[PDB]
Amino acid sequence: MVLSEGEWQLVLHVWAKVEADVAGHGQDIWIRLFKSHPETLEKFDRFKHLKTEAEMKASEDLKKHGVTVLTALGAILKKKGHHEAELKPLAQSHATKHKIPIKYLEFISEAIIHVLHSRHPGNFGADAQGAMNKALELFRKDIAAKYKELGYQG
Ligand code: HEM
Repeated sequence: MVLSEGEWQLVLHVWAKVEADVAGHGQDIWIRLFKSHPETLEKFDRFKHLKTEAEMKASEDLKKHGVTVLTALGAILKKKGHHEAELKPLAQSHATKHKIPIKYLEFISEAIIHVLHSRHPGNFGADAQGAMNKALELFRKDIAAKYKELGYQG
């Protein structure tokens, strides 16, 4: 797929608000994911033991990890499609070490969209959401392709 410059602009416009509080957005997203699709929490030997939302909120480790994830994703979005180098190390670890199915990347995509919709209604109307969804689909398609080359696909 290819986004237009206008679609990238909508994406990087909301993302700039997200970057006002990276750790707080990281928290909401992971907590949204873990509550909605609890099976995803099983992938983290680090976080598996967390029983409640209150425990998740209070985990300093989880908050650091959310900042690591959103900074990696932010660096990809700012490439505006030219993200091949960034994608390589991320595809290799998630396919080969962590073993994360494309399905789970769809689930977190959903969690990111939910959280931007709640926090940023003014900057996340239908068009901006359409553009963010396009950007994350692009991300998933390219990652899926890399999975396949690395011998995991799926
Ligand atoms: C927007 C999508 C994602 C991004 C950009 C991302 C990024 C990262 C980064 C940058 C790291 C640290 C370096 C590395 O191991 O590659 C990491 C580690 C990890 N990621 Fe992700 N990730 C994403 C989605 C997911 C999902 C959906 C799962 C599982 C449901 C997953 C599970 C893990 C695991 C298990 C680790 C290791 C955590 C640890 O013990 O430190 N990732 N991820």
